[PDB]
Amino acid sequence: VKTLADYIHWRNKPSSIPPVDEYRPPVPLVNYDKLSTQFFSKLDNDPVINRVLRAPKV
Amino acid sequence: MSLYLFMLFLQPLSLSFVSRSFSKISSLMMSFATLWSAVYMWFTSNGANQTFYQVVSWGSDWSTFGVCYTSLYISLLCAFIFPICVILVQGYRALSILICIQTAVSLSIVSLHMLAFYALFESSLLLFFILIGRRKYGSLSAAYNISIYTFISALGFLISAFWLNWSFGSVCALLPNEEANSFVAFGIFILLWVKAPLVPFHLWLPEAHVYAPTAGSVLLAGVLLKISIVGLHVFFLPICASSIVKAFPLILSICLGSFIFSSFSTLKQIDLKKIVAYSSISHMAIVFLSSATNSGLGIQGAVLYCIAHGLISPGLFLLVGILYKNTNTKLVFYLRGLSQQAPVWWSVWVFFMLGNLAFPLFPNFIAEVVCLSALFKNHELYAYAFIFFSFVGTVYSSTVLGRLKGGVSSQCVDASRLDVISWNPLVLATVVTGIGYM
Amino acid sequence: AGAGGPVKLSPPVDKPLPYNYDFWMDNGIYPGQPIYDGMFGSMVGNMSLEYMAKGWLVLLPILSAPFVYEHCIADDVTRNPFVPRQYPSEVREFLALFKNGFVLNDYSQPDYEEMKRRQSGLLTPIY
Amino acid sequence: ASEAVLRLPHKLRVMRMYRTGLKEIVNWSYGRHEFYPRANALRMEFEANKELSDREQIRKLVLHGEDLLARFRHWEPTIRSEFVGGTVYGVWPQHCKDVKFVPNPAYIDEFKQGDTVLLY
Amino acid sequence: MFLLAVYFLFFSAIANGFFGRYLGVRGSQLLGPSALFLALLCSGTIFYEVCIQGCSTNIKLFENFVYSNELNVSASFLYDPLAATMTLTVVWISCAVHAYQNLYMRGDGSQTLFTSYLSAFTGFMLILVAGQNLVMLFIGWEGIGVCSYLLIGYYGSRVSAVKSANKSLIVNKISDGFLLGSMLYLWFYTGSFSYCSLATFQIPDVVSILVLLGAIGKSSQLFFHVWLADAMEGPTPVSALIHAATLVTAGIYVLCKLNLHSQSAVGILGAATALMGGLFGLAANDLKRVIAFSTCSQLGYMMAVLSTCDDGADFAMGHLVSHAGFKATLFLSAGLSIAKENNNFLNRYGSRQGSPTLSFATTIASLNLLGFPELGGFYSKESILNNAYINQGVSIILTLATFLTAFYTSKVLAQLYLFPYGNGRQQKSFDIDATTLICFGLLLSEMLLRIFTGSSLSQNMTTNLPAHIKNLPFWVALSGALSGLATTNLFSSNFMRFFGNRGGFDVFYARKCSNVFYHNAYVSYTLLDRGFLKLY
Amino acid sequence: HGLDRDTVTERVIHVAKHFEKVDPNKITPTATFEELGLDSLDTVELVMALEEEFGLEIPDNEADKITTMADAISYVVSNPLAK
Amino acid sequence: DEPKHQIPGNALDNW
Amino acid sequence: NYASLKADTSMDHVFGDSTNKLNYDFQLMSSKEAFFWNYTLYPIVGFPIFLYLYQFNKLENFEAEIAAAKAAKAASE
Ligand SMILES: CCCCCCCCCCCCCCCCCC(=O)OC[C@H](COP(=O)([O-])OCC(O)COP(=O)([O-])OC[C@@H](COC(=O)CCCCCCCCCCCCCCCCC)OC(=O)CCCCCCCCCCCCCCCCC)OC(=O)CCCCCCCCCCCCCCCCC
Ligand SMILES: CCCCCCCCCCCCCCCCCC(=O)O[C@@H](COC(=O)CCCCCCCCCCCCCCC)COP(=O)(O)OCC[N+](C)(C)C
Ligand SMILES: CCCCCCCCCCCCCCCCCC(=O)O[C@@H](COC(=O)CCCCCCCCCCCCCCC)COP(=O)(O)OCC[N+](C)(C)C
Ligand SMILES: CCCCCCCCCCCCCCCCCCCC(=O)O[C@H](COC(=O)CCCCCCCCCCCCCC)COP(=O)(O)OCCN
Ligand SMILES: CCCCCCCCCCCCCCCCCCCC(=O)O[C@H](COC(=O)CCCCCCCCCCCCCC)COP(=O)(O)OCCN
Ligand SMILES: CCCCCCCCCCCCCCCCCCCC(=O)O[C@H](COC(=O)CCCCCCCCCCCCCC)COP(=O)(O)OCCN
Ligand SMILES: CCCCCCCCCCCC(=O)SCCNC(=O)CCNC(=O)[C@H](O)C(C)(C)COP(=O)(O)O
Repeated sequence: VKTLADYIHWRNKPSSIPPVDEYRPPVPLVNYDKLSTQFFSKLDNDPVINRVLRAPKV
Repeated sequence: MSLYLFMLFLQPLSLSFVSRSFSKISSLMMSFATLWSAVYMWFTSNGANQTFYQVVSWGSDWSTFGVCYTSLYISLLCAFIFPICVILVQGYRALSILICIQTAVSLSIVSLHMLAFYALFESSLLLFFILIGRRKYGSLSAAYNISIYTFISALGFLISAFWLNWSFGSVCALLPNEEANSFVAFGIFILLWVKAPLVPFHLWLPEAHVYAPTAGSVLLAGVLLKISIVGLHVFFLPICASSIVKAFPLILSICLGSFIFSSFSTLKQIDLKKIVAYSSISHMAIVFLSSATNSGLGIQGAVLYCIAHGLISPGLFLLVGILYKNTNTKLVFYLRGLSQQAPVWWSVWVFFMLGNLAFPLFPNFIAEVVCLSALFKNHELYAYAFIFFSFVGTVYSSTVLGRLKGGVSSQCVDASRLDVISWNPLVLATVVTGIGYM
Repeated sequence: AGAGGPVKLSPPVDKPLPYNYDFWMDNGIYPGQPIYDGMFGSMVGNMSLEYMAKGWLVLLPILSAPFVYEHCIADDVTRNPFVPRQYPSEVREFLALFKNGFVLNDYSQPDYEEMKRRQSGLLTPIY
Repeated sequence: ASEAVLRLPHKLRVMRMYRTGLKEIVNWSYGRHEFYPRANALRMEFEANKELSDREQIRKLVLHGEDLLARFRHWEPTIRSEFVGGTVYGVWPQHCKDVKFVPNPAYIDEFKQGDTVLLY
Repeated sequence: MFLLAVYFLFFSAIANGFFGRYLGVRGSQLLGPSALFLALLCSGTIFYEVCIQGCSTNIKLFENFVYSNELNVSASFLYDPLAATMTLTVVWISCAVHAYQNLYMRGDGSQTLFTSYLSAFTGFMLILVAGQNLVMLFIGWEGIGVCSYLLIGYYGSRVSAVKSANKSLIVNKISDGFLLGSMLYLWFYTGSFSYCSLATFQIPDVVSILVLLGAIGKSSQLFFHVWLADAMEGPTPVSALIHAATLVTAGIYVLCKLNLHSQSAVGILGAATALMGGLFGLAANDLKRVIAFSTCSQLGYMMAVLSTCDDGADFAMGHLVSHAGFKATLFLSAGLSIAKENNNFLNRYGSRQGSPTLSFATTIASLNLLGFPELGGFYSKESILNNAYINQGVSIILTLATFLTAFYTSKVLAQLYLFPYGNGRQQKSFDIDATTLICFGLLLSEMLLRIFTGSSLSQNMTTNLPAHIKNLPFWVALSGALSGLATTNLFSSNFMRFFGNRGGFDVFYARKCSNVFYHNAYVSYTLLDRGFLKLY
Repeated sequence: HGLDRDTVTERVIHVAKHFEKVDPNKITPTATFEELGLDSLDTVELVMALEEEFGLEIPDNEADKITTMADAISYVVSNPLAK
Repeated sequence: DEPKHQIPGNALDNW
Repeated sequence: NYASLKADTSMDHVFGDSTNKLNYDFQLMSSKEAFFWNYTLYPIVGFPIFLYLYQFNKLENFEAEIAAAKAAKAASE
């Protein structure tokens, strides 16, 4: 059965598709940026850190 | 009153007989004469006449004109703000359209007959379609929006006026009539719902303001939005109070929702004119709610806040127009370094933006205090809701100011002598109202 | 030299802009910043929200331990080794009126129950 | 480690790790006196594994040192004031010339200044 | 005579900021300090007349400032003992800051506008303090808020400064909104805005919460302290005024003027803010940041003392007035150190030949902060700590905050002077004029006078405490100072990092609150007005 | 201030002398670090010492490209903030 | 050149 | 006409290159997360509303209990 529903221009698909390539603003570079998600970690008491920071006589 | 009405009828008349080269000078002199006549009307208005200061009739119920507290303030505001619009507009066609719009609006405020009110306010329908849809700088979409919204709301108001004229036999405000009908109340209300932008019927306003000339935007925000409060105080609350009390939870929901959604929408705006337009929509909600409470504190507060908006919004729209003339841009992203490049424009912009945020030395503060007091008189939660959400206005205004304030700019874009002359009356009026001469 | 220092200018946009580019604040100087720092991009100290929450979870109990004892575990009689300051009857009656007063905790007084109910007053105005 | 660091060759990666570790030593120190022993300790830490040739062990060392340098990033980097990230960077930026100033703005076609309504 | 001070400050503001083209840089270097000196003479007269001789005066400028139906308020000034004391302190600090700005801001393009903003800022503070009704206080509250927005963001080409100003403005908007709600509650159920008729023995909890929420904004307490640390972007004279007197003190002043606070809340919030601020200041490496966290801690002490006893209001105001002098001195000295060294980091400071006056003023201000016995800071802080013993929870936290305060203060003093030179071998110099010496003379004079004249009437009244309990604050301060000199490690790297990130309040706001705010705005606009309801 | 080549050269030479391995006579205004005897780790330390000497901050990409005495002097001379 | 609305579909298919 | 799209590399040596770009995708919060945070934050914002509702409920319940007891006492007696 033909109905208005068939010929109404329903908004089911985007008329305009945004350009894929997008501008990313320049930012100062942080060499090491991995986020720390663990409050208690073995890294804090690492042997390297103890020798480099905790141990040297000051 | 008679002098004011005569000057109003003379201003459109004068254009027909001018030289076509003296048009701007004659129009400015006529605008100042209309302002002086409004001052005379204020002088001849005795406070002893508590109900209506002056009523004049010229042979029929339609030609019944009169001034009350709301009418007096709005008429003085229109006469004060029209000279600025006149100087900002160039060309006989533009002058003719503007002068006809002003005459129709100023006659509507003082009208005391619903049918005459409709006849005068809606006469300026094609003129706005033509003005907002001008050849190069106008948008047909905005013109269609404003025109259709106005026609539908005013037609509903007209149907309600026809029923009141049939049932009571008269539609003049001076004759005391009361109605409990909800269809008639809704008919009168829908006009107020659309004219004073209230969500979801506010879409027409921003489009019209953005694509209108600076004179048009100044007139629209300054006084066209206020015409709703005259209709409420003069043509709705006297007859349809019962329906406003019956629907108060719904009225409050729609007004608060308008205030919230408009504030949130203002945050996504990148055009200065759209920012000012959405600020106006947010500000209209408090006025509408305060008047709907049907209390002394609310009616006075709503009128006062309306005057404060009618003094602060034209200033922002004028500064935005001046900036656009200097730079041909309204995008906040392109405009930077305005503090260093335009110290004089920037000072006035910051002052007006502070006024828009309802700071104490501005009329907005006193007006807001009174309106909030009226809401608190109704319920404490009503006041709290409005007070809390006011921070959203701060966020958008602060972000805009910060983006405009600093950066790198290679263009000196500052106001000329003409631009300072145009805002000086608005600055002085803002200061005077701020110090308490409301 | 406070004035006249060299600055780097942000490069002009050269690619299609993202829809939500309004989240970036750029005045024309090279280091642009988000509207709110930490909303996106590099996080200060490389600490995520999860790390901060775990810290607050470790800290909160230690900070709350002093307050919970006196407020909840302790009682008016046992909180302090003395009674509240003693006043003449005329002064005491007026002072007892204040909800935020310090004379309402006098257990020795024969009006203790009324004073205690006064202290735990109404949440909101009844009218 | 960020993508830019990862793309770098082995030699440049280790040079970067040493540089960053020295900067982080500076940031976490309370005075210049602390820096010297800590910097010597960092030098010895890198020198100890410099002669390793096993690629797998080298990768493990690099990855671990990168995780350590990521966790121990300071909230407040010690940056000179005049450089990006500094207090006096941008305070009063030097104005470039070639500024476009319009002289006598209100006197250019003074009578006809305003907006016009053009019609068809 | 009482009006004169406000007149002098507003005149100096209008002159420097509207007629600076005529006056010149030198003209502002004259009119500013001259006006502030005249205002100091007036404030001294006011202090003697009101505080010492118990003569409160009311000056009504005009009536019917707001006259809508029943609601009626007038512009009136009541100089009560609290107003006189605060007026004096504010004007003394502002006069010193104006003298300081003559040399500090010479290298700044708008010295006329800076001086204008400083004088308008001082005028609005005096309006807030001296107002007789709640509306006048609101006028002052907003005026200081706007002046802070215009002063923190003075460097417009720095995105950090503009963001810091936006942050201040938004936080202060939320606080003044809660205040407006509380003022509406108080007007509705008491009939007036004047503090005389405002008195209510029993107030519903809602009004108390609204008052507290309003106060915690200006007096940066927990959850509302984000703006204070950021406010370091502004020039050093601004930081001295805001932190020492104009902004942080307003919240305490409001709480003390109208005693609607609840004991349970103020004590916990204060003690928490004291501890958190001290912990945040431990991690901080910027000189100006550490002094800001110290301000937060001291504010926590003042808020906490209100809960302890009836005299808590007097003790709080006494601490507030004692704190303004030393804290102002700390900021002005920090600014001079930064200017002389071109450095903001504690690591690069060290022993270097300088002016005796500045080094002494820094030492004495630090000692007052630390709690050194027989000093103005000591008496005002012991009055709080000794009287807080009754509240076991508040006392323990406040003692821990005293320890942390001593540790960071001693560490800062060691780093700035005792430590060897840490900056580079480059030519740096800032020569100090006689105006700066006058400014430090004024601050030292305030510090000395405070010892002789005292801060509260009940300052030396006996607190019936065992000797061991009365003298414990001293032992805790000494222990912290000794631990700070040794520059020992107190916390693990996980906690040091946590404290450096200030508890992650701002990371929470950015990730969750800001994202929710902009999603609500996206739904409100993109999805609805410009999506569903927009024609093709 | 645009610092002259002669001053920059003398100070870079002064800084380079501090390495124990380097012979005080091999360091010349135009000498590679390899000939001087510096390793990769040594080059990082030298660049950092240059950072202390002229009170500047060298971006890491440029610092990587510094490997000879000549290019360092050129870079410092080019920089307008070098002190 | 000015920004213009994207037309869905190919030219010849629409025609 | 339009501004130049060519950048200035004069200060690239002094202040670093512009090669490094932002990692943000420029997209907003997920719908599921937003629903939770809106329905969590908004109640916190409306703290007075809940206080008023609580007190009003307590008052009405007390009044109803009083009336019930009054009725009971007025029936037998
Ligand atoms: C006794 C002693 C003597 C003392 C004097 C006292 C005498 C009293 C009155 C005598 C004054 C003369 C009357 C003027 C007649 C001609 C006016 C005219 O043509 O207008 C444009 C004309 C400008 O001519 P133009 O620039 O040379 O070019 C026009 C070309 O012909 C064509 O140009 P175009 O093709 O490019 O068209 C462009 C068009 C853009 O296109 C449009 O916008 C079309 C829009 C349609 C109409 C607009 C709808 C809204 C109008 C609202 C009414 C305005 C007043 C608002 C007050 C509310 C009233 C309820 O823009 C315009 O034309 C102007 C825009 C605004 C003007 C519209 C107002 C005119 C309404 C009707 C005019 C009367 C004609 C009657 C014809 C008589 C025989 C043929 O005149 C004007 O200066 C502006 C209009 C002045 C309006 C006053 C006229 C009264 C109308 C109000 C109605 C109230 C009832 C009447 C009672 C009046 C008192 C008793
Ligand atoms: C580009 C600008 C360059 C030029 C700058 C201009 C400088 C302007 C100077 C600022 C003016 C400050 C004065 C504020 C008081 C306003 C004066 C006033 O309104 O006159 C009053 C008289 O009152 C006075 O004169 C006040 C004394 C003014 C000076 C006294 C001390 C000056 C210190 C300033 C502090 C004022 C705080 C007031 C805050 C509201 C009118 O008396 P009434 O008959 O009662 O009027 C009715 C009241 N109502 C307005 C509400 C309708
Ligand atoms: C209450 C009784 C007396 C009232 C006196 C109030 C004190 C003086 C008020 C003077 C007029 C009030 C508002 C002036 C216009 C607002 C603009 C402004 O204040 O500053 C302008 C420019 O300032 C002016 O030219 C006029 C200022 C003259 C005096 C201003 C004193 C401080 C303003 C008081 C705040 C108004 C209170 C409103 C709310 C209570 C913009 O400055 P910036 O955005 O910071 O940029 C400047 C460039 N730079 C980056 C280098 C900083
Ligand atoms: C017993 C009856 C039972 C119910 C039956 C209802 C059946 C239909 C009722 C609808 C009546 C509403 C009339 C408005 C129709 C919408 C506007 C037409 C859409 C449109 O395309 O207009 C274009 C611009 O309009 C615009 O830009 C306007 C935008 C939308 C206007 C918003 C409508 C006003 C507010 C709506 C309600 C407000 C309160 C309601 C009480 C101009 O198109 P074109 O000139 O290029 O022509 C070329 C042909 N396509
Ligand atoms: C769903 C939320 C409602 C949206 C409105 C929100 C706020 C609007 C309030 C406006 C204030 C005054 C308007 C008076 C009533 C309008 C709407 C009130 C709510 C309503 O619809 O009540 C209905 C009665 O109203 C009526 O019978 C008339 C309804 C309006 C008619 C619609 C179009 C009329 C246009 C006529 C043009 C002029 C005609 C003049 C002859 C049914 O409520 P109920 O009492 O039956 O309760 C039975 C439920 N269990
Ligand atoms: C002394 C008085 C108290 C002062 C402050 C006390 C604050 C205590 C509240 C934190 C303690 C309970 C935290 C909830 C348990 C969560 C445990 C792990 C957290 C987690 O896994 O997800 C996080 C949720 O954020 C969150 O955890 C946010 C929940 C916080 C509730 C709101 C309370 C206000 C917090 C203000 C300061 C707290 C800062 C740190 C929370 C990060 O989520 P994600 O971004 O990684 O998700 C990915 C984006 N798709
Ligand atoms: C604040 C806390 C401080 C943070 C400390 C964290 C730092 C982690 C320390 C541990 C990291 C390592 O060991 S990373 C060391 C990884 N080991 C290797 O790469 C072995 C192969 N060696 C080579 O390729 C070259 O010798 C080379 C080394 C490149 C030099 O080149 P030159 O021959 O030309 O000098």
